Amino acid sequence: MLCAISGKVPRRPVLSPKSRTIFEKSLLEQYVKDTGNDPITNEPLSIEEIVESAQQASLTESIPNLLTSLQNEWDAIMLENFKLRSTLDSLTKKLSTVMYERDAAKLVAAQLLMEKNEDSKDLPKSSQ
Amino acid sequence: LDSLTKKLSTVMYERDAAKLVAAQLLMEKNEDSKDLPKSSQQ
Amino acid sequence: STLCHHSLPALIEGQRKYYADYYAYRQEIRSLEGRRKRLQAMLNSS
Amino acid sequence: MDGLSFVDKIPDGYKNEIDQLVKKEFANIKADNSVSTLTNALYTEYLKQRNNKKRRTPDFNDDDDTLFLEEYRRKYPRIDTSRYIPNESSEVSLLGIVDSYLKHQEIVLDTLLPQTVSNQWRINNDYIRQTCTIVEEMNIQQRKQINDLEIYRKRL
Repeated sequence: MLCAISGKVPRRPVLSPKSRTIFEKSLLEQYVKDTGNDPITNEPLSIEEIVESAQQASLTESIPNLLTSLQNEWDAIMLENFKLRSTLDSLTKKLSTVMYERDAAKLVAAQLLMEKNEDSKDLPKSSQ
Repeated sequence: LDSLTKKLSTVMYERDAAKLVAAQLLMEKNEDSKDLPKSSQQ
Repeated sequence: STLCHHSLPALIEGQRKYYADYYAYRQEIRSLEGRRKRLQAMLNSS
Repeated sequence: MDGLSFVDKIPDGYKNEIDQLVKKEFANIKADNSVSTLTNALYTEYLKQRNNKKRRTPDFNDDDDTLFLEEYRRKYPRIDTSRYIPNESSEVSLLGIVDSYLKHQEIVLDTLLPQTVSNQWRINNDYIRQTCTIVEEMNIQQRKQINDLEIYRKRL
Protein backbone atom coordinates (compact mmCIF):
# COMPACT_ATOMS: atom_id res chain seq x y z
CA MET A 1 0.00 0.00 0.00
CA LEU A 2 3.11 2.17 0.32
CA CYS A 3 6.29 2.64 -1.70
CA ALA A 4 9.52 1.16 -0.34
CA ILE A 5 11.81 3.99 -1.46
CA SER A 6 10.18 7.32 -0.65
CA GLY A 7 7.37 6.46 1.74
CA LYS A 8 4.68 7.43 -0.75
CA VAL A 9 1.28 5.95 -1.48
CA PRO A 10 1.85 5.00 -5.12
CA ARG A 11 -0.29 5.94 -8.11
CA ARG A 12 1.29 3.38 -10.48
CA PRO A 13 2.85 0.72 -8.23
CA VAL A 14 5.22 -1.85 -9.75
CA LEU A 15 6.65 -5.00 -8.15
CA SER A 16 10.05 -6.64 -8.79
CA PRO A 17 10.33 -10.43 -9.25
CA LYS A 18 13.71 -10.93 -7.53
CA SER A 19 12.50 -9.46 -4.23
CA ARG A 20 8.78 -8.81 -3.97
CA THR A 21 8.63 -5.24 -2.68
CA ILE A 22 6.10 -2.79 -4.08
CA PHE A 23 7.64 0.42 -5.42
CA GLU A 24 6.34 3.47 -7.23
CA LYS A 25 7.22 3.30 -10.92
CA SER A 26 9.17 6.57 -11.31
CA LEU A 27 11.37 5.89 -8.27
CA LEU A 28 12.24 2.29 -9.21
CA GLU A 29 12.91 3.29 -12.83
CA GLN A 30 15.32 5.94 -11.53
CA TYR A 31 17.26 3.43 -9.42
CA VAL A 32 17.72 0.84 -12.20
CA LYS A 33 19.09 3.56 -14.49
CA ASP A 34 21.54 4.71 -11.79
CA THR A 35 22.82 1.28 -10.71
CA GLY A 36 21.09 -1.68 -12.31
CA ASN A 37 20.12 -3.58 -9.18
CA ASP A 38 17.30 -4.00 -6.68
CA PRO A 39 17.61 -1.34 -3.93
CA ILE A 40 16.56 -3.59 -1.03
CA THR A 41 18.36 -6.90 -1.60
CA ASN A 42 21.12 -5.69 -4.02
CA GLU A 43 20.20 -8.38 -6.57
CA PRO A 44 20.25 -8.07 -10.39
CA LEU A 45 17.20 -6.21 -11.68
CA SER A 46 16.26 -4.38 -14.88
CA ILE A 47 13.37 -2.26 -16.15
CA GLU A 48 11.84 -5.12 -18.14
CA GLU A 49 12.07 -7.35 -15.04
CA ILE A 50 9.50 -5.14 -13.25
CA VAL A 51 5.83 -6.17 -13.24
CA GLU A 52 3.14 -3.48 -13.29
CA SER A 53 -7.09 3.62 -7.61
CA ALA A 54 -6.23 6.13 -4.87
CA GLN A 55 -8.49 9.09 -4.09
CA GLN A 56 -7.38 12.31 -2.42
CA ALA A 57 -10.23 14.69 -1.62
CA SER A 58 -9.00 18.17 -2.50
CA LEU A 59 -9.82 20.75 0.17
CA THR A 60 -12.84 23.04 -0.19
CA GLU A 61 -10.49 26.06 -0.08
CA SER A 62 -8.50 24.96 -3.13
CA ILE A 63 -4.18 30.78 -5.21
CA PRO A 64 -3.56 28.48 -2.15
CA ASN A 65 -2.17 25.63 -4.28
CA LEU A 66 0.29 28.12 -5.76
CA LEU A 67 0.98 30.08 -2.55
CA THR A 68 0.14 28.36 0.71
CA SER A 69 0.21 24.64 -0.08
CA LEU A 70 3.40 24.73 -2.17
CA GLN A 71 5.41 26.68 0.41
CA ASN A 72 4.42 24.25 3.18
CA GLU A 73 5.54 21.27 1.08
CA TRP A 74 9.03 22.69 0.51
CA ASP A 75 9.24 23.90 4.11
CA ALA A 76 8.38 20.43 5.45
CA ILE A 77 10.86 18.84 3.04
CA MET A 78 13.62 21.26 4.08
CA LEU A 79 13.16 21.15 7.87
CA GLU A 80 12.72 17.37 8.11
CA ASN A 81 15.85 16.34 6.19
CA PHE A 82 17.98 18.87 8.10
CA LYS A 83 16.57 17.50 11.37
CA LEU A 84 17.32 14.06 9.94
CA ARG A 85 20.95 15.02 9.26
CA SER A 86 21.00 16.25 12.87
CA THR A 87 19.63 12.84 13.84
CA LEU A 88 22.31 10.95 11.90
CA ASP A 89 25.20 12.98 13.36
CA SER A 90 24.11 12.46 16.98
CA LEU A 91 23.80 8.66 16.78
CA THR A 92 27.29 8.28 15.30
CA LYS A 93 28.52 10.23 18.31
CA LYS A 94 26.39 7.98 20.53
CA LEU A 95 27.75 4.93 18.68
CA SER A 96 31.24 6.02 19.76
CA THR A 97 30.15 6.42 23.39
CA VAL A 98 28.54 2.97 23.23
CA MET A 99 31.60 1.06 22.00
CA TYR A 100 34.08 2.87 24.28
CA GLU A 101 32.09 2.03 27.41
CA ARG A 102 31.64 -1.49 26.03
CA ASP A 103 35.41 -1.92 25.62
CA ALA A 104 35.81 -0.33 29.06
CA ALA A 105 33.55 -3.02 30.53
CA LYS A 106 35.48 -5.74 28.68
CA LEU A 107 38.67 -4.67 30.47
CA VAL A 108 36.80 -4.84 33.81
CA ALA A 109 35.76 -8.46 33.21
CA ALA A 110 39.22 -9.33 31.87
CA GLN A 111 40.74 -7.79 35.01
CA LEU A 112 38.21 -9.36 37.39
CA LEU A 113 38.36 -12.87 35.90
CA MET A 114 42.00 -13.00 36.98
CA GLU A 115 41.08 -11.60 40.40
CA LYS A 116 38.21 -13.96 41.27
CA ASN A 117 39.65 -17.36 40.27
CA GLU A 118 42.99 -16.66 41.96
CA ASP A 119 41.14 -15.56 45.10
CA SER A 120 39.24 -18.86 45.02
CA LYS A 121 42.46 -20.78 44.30
CA ASP A 122 44.11 -19.21 47.36
CA LEU A 123 41.16 -20.48 49.44
CA PRO A 124 41.88 -24.00 48.12
CA LYS A 125 45.59 -23.62 48.91
CA SER A 126 44.75 -22.27 52.39
CA SER A 127 43.46 -25.70 53.48
CA GLN A 128 46.90 -27.24 52.91
CA LEU B 1 19.68 5.86 10.48
CA ASP B 2 17.91 2.61 11.35
CA SER B 3 20.95 0.41 10.68
CA LEU B 4 23.11 2.14 13.30
CA THR B 5 20.11 2.39 15.65
CA LYS B 6 20.30 -1.40 15.62
CA LYS B 7 24.01 -1.03 16.46
CA LEU B 8 23.10 1.52 19.15
CA SER B 9 20.41 -0.72 20.65
CA THR B 10 22.42 -3.97 20.59
CA VAL B 11 25.37 -2.21 22.24
CA MET B 12 23.45 -0.45 25.04
CA TYR B 13 21.53 -3.61 25.97
CA GLU B 14 24.75 -5.66 25.95
CA ARG B 15 26.61 -2.91 27.85
CA ASP B 16 24.12 -3.08 30.72
CA ALA B 17 24.19 -6.89 30.40
CA ALA B 18 27.99 -6.86 30.65
CA LYS B 19 27.60 -4.27 33.44
CA LEU B 20 25.69 -6.87 35.48
CA VAL B 21 28.65 -9.25 35.07
CA ALA B 22 30.83 -6.84 37.08
CA ALA B 23 28.29 -6.40 39.91
CA GLN B 24 28.17 -10.18 40.30
CA LEU B 25 31.95 -10.57 39.96
CA LEU B 26 32.83 -7.79 42.43
CA MET B 27 30.63 -9.27 45.16
CA GLU B 28 32.16 -12.74 44.78
CA LYS B 29 35.68 -11.27 44.85
CA ASN B 30 34.73 -9.43 48.06
CA GLU B 31 33.45 -12.65 49.68
CA ASP B 32 36.76 -14.42 48.95
CA SER B 33 38.63 -11.56 50.65
CA LYS B 34 36.89 -11.75 54.04
CA ASP B 35 36.78 -15.57 53.94
CA LEU B 36 40.57 -15.88 53.57
CA PRO B 37 41.42 -13.07 56.04
CA LYS B 38 39.28 -14.51 58.84
CA SER B 39 40.81 -17.93 58.11
CA SER B 40 44.45 -16.83 57.79
CA GLN B 41 44.13 -14.83 61.03
CA GLN B 42 43.12 -17.91 63.03
CA SER C 1 16.01 -7.75 16.97
CA THR C 2 17.32 -6.94 20.48
CA LEU C 3 16.05 -10.14 22.11
CA CYS C 4 17.06 -12.05 18.98
CA HIS C 5 20.59 -10.70 19.50
CA HIS C 6 20.31 -11.10 23.28
CA SER C 7 19.41 -14.78 22.86
CA LEU C 8 22.38 -15.53 20.57
CA PRO C 9 25.08 -13.92 22.75
CA ALA C 10 23.83 -15.26 26.08
CA LEU C 11 23.46 -18.87 24.89
CA ILE C 12 27.18 -19.06 24.08
CA GLU C 13 28.19 -17.33 27.34
CA GLY C 14 26.15 -19.78 29.42
CA GLN C 15 28.32 -22.75 28.43
CA ARG C 16 31.50 -20.81 29.24
CA LYS C 17 30.08 -19.89 32.66
CA TYR C 18 29.20 -23.51 33.48
CA TYR C 19 32.41 -25.11 32.16
CA ALA C 20 34.42 -22.63 34.22
CA ASP C 21 32.35 -23.71 37.22
CA TYR C 22 32.68 -27.35 36.12
CA TYR C 23 36.49 -27.29 36.10
CA ALA C 24 36.46 -25.42 39.42
CA TYR C 25 34.35 -28.24 40.87
CA ARG C 26 36.88 -30.85 39.71
CA GLN C 27 39.73 -29.11 41.53
CA GLU C 28 37.77 -28.90 44.79
CA ILE C 29 36.94 -32.61 44.45
CA ARG C 30 40.68 -33.40 44.42
CA SER C 31 41.21 -31.64 47.77
CA LEU C 32 38.31 -33.63 49.25
CA GLU C 33 39.57 -36.95 47.86
CA GLY C 34 43.08 -36.36 49.24
CA ARG C 35 42.28 -35.03 52.71
CA ARG C 36 40.30 -38.18 53.57
CA LYS C 37 43.36 -40.37 52.87
CA ARG C 38 45.39 -38.65 55.61
CA LEU C 39 42.55 -39.31 58.05
CA GLN C 40 42.35 -42.88 56.73
CA ALA C 41 46.07 -43.27 57.48
CA MET C 42 45.46 -42.37 61.15
CA LEU C 43 43.97 -45.79 61.94
CA ASN C 44 46.90 -47.47 60.16
CA SER C 45 49.30 -46.14 62.81
CA SER C 46 46.91 -47.29 65.55
CA MET D 1 29.38 -11.89 28.99
CA ASP D 2 27.06 -14.19 30.95
CA GLY D 3 24.75 -12.00 33.00
CA LEU D 4 21.50 -13.54 34.17
CA SER D 5 18.52 -11.18 33.81
CA PHE D 6 15.38 -13.12 34.77
CA VAL D 7 17.32 -15.17 37.35
CA ASP D 8 19.02 -12.29 39.17
CA LYS D 9 16.31 -10.82 41.39
CA ILE D 10 20.44 -6.68 41.29
CA PRO D 11 19.74 -3.41 43.12
CA ASP D 12 20.01 0.11 41.70
CA GLY D 13 23.01 0.67 43.99
CA TYR D 14 24.79 -2.16 42.18
CA LYS D 15 24.09 -0.36 38.90
CA ASN D 16 25.69 2.80 40.31
CA GLU D 17 28.62 0.83 41.75
CA ILE D 18 29.32 -0.99 38.48
CA ASP D 19 28.96 2.22 36.43
CA GLN D 20 31.71 3.87 38.50
CA LEU D 21 33.99 0.93 37.63
CA VAL D 22 33.13 1.41 33.95
CA LYS D 23 33.59 5.20 34.23
CA LYS D 24 37.03 4.76 35.82
CA GLU D 25 38.08 2.59 32.86
CA PHE D 26 36.57 5.19 30.52
CA ALA D 27 38.79 7.89 32.03
CA ASN D 28 41.88 5.70 31.52
CA ILE D 29 41.23 4.79 27.86
CA LYS D 30 39.80 8.32 27.14
CA ALA D 31 24.44 13.73 -3.59
CA ASP D 32 22.33 16.39 -5.30
CA ASN D 33 22.45 19.43 -7.55
CA SER D 34 22.05 23.05 -6.35
CA VAL D 35 18.67 22.17 -4.73
CA SER D 36 20.55 20.68 -1.76
CA THR D 37 22.48 23.92 -1.22
CA LEU D 38 19.26 25.95 -1.12
CA THR D 39 17.38 23.48 1.09
CA ASN D 40 20.21 23.23 3.64
CA ALA D 41 20.61 27.02 3.77
CA LEU D 42 16.87 27.64 4.16
CA TYR D 43 16.56 25.10 6.99
CA THR D 44 19.70 26.34 8.78
CA GLU D 45 18.52 29.96 8.57
CA TYR D 46 14.94 28.67 9.37
CA LEU D 47 13.68 31.26 6.84
CA LYS D 48 11.23 30.45 4.05
CA GLN D 49 11.22 31.96 0.56
CA ARG D 50 8.36 34.41 0.13
CA ASN D 51 5.47 33.61 -2.20
CA ASN D 52 3.56 36.18 -4.25
CA LYS D 53 0.53 37.49 -2.35
CA LYS D 54 0.08 40.35 -4.86
CA ARG D 55 -3.25 38.96 -6.12
CA ARG D 56 -4.79 39.58 -2.70
CA THR D 57 -3.28 43.07 -2.63
CA PRO D 58 -4.85 44.51 -5.85
CA ASP D 59 -6.84 47.75 -5.77
CA PHE D 60 -9.11 49.71 -8.12
CA ASN D 61 -8.19 52.79 -10.22
CA ASP D 62 -4.54 51.77 -10.63
CA ASP D 63 -2.01 51.56 -13.45
CA ASP D 64 -1.60 49.20 -16.41
CA ASP D 65 0.40 46.55 -14.53
CA THR D 66 -2.38 46.45 -11.92
CA LEU D 67 -4.94 46.15 -14.72
CA PHE D 68 -3.12 42.88 -15.42
CA LEU D 69 -3.57 42.13 -11.70
CA GLU D 70 -7.36 42.58 -11.66
CA GLU D 71 -7.82 40.46 -14.81
CA TYR D 72 -5.69 37.83 -13.06
CA ARG D 73 -8.25 37.94 -10.24
CA ARG D 74 -11.05 37.29 -12.75
CA LYS D 75 -9.30 34.21 -14.18
CA TYR D 76 -8.65 32.93 -10.66
CA PRO D 77 -12.34 33.34 -9.67
CA ARG D 78 -13.57 31.50 -12.78
CA ILE D 79 -11.12 28.69 -12.02
CA ASP D 80 -12.15 28.67 -8.35
CA THR D 81 -15.85 28.39 -9.24
CA SER D 82 -15.02 25.58 -11.68
CA ARG D 83 -13.02 23.77 -8.99
CA TYR D 84 -15.86 24.23 -6.49
CA ILE D 85 -18.36 22.96 -9.08
CA PRO D 86 -16.47 19.63 -9.42
CA ASN D 87 -16.42 19.06 -5.63
CA GLU D 88 -20.21 19.76 -5.38
CA SER D 89 -20.92 17.26 -8.23
CA SER D 90 -18.70 14.59 -6.53
CA GLU D 91 -20.45 15.16 -3.14
CA VAL D 92 -19.02 13.83 0.19
CA SER D 93 -19.00 10.39 -1.50
CA LEU D 94 -15.48 11.24 -2.74
CA LEU D 95 -14.39 12.16 0.79
CA GLY D 96 -16.14 9.00 1.99
CA ILE D 97 -14.25 6.54 -0.22
CA VAL D 98 -10.83 7.93 0.73
CA ASP D 99 -11.77 7.46 4.40
CA SER D 100 -12.48 3.76 3.78
CA TYR D 101 -9.01 3.49 2.22
CA LEU D 102 -7.47 4.92 5.40
CA LYS D 103 -9.13 2.35 7.69
CA HIS D 104 -7.71 -0.52 5.61
CA GLN D 105 -4.21 0.99 5.76
CA GLU D 106 -4.52 1.56 9.52
CA ILE D 107 -5.52 -2.07 10.15
CA VAL D 108 -2.38 -3.37 8.41
CA LEU D 109 -0.18 -1.46 10.86
CA ASP D 110 -1.96 -3.01 13.86
CA THR D 111 -1.35 -6.53 12.54
CA LEU D 112 2.37 -5.76 12.21
CA LEU D 113 2.28 -4.68 15.86
CA PRO D 114 0.90 -8.12 16.90
CA GLN D 115 3.44 -10.01 14.76
CA THR D 116 6.38 -8.19 16.36
CA VAL D 117 4.81 -8.55 19.83
CA SER D 118 4.35 -12.31 19.35
CA ASN D 119 7.96 -12.77 18.21
CA GLN D 120 9.56 -10.66 20.96
CA TRP D 121 7.63 -12.66 23.56
CA ARG D 122 8.92 -15.88 21.97
CA ILE D 123 12.56 -14.74 22.19
CA ASN D 124 11.99 -13.88 25.86
CA ASN D 125 10.23 -17.22 26.44
CA ASP D 126 13.21 -19.18 25.12
CA TYR D 127 15.57 -17.08 27.26
CA ILE D 128 13.54 -17.63 30.45
CA ARG D 129 13.91 -21.42 30.30
CA GLN D 130 17.68 -21.10 29.79
CA THR D 131 18.05 -18.77 32.80
CA CYS D 132 16.24 -21.16 35.16
CA THR D 133 18.45 -24.06 34.06
CA ILE D 134 21.55 -21.86 34.44
CA VAL D 135 20.27 -21.05 37.94
CA GLU D 136 20.22 -24.67 39.13
CA GLU D 137 23.65 -25.43 37.65
CA MET D 138 25.11 -22.42 39.47
CA ASN D 139 23.24 -23.26 42.70
CA ILE D 140 24.43 -26.89 42.67
CA GLN D 141 27.97 -25.64 41.99
CA GLN D 142 27.76 -23.30 45.00
CA ARG D 143 26.40 -26.06 47.26
CA LYS D 144 29.22 -28.44 46.26
CA GLN D 145 31.77 -25.67 46.90
CA ILE D 146 30.43 -24.91 50.39
CA ASN D 147 30.66 -28.63 51.18
CA ASP D 148 34.31 -28.76 50.09
CA LEU D 149 35.33 -25.66 52.09
CA GLU D 150 33.76 -27.10 55.24
CA ILE D 151 35.15 -30.62 54.71
CA TYR D 152 38.76 -29.49 54.12
CA ARG D 153 38.83 -27.65 57.45
CA LYS D 154 37.24 -30.66 59.18
CA ARG D 155 39.84 -33.11 57.84
CA LEU D 156 42.73 -30.84 58.84
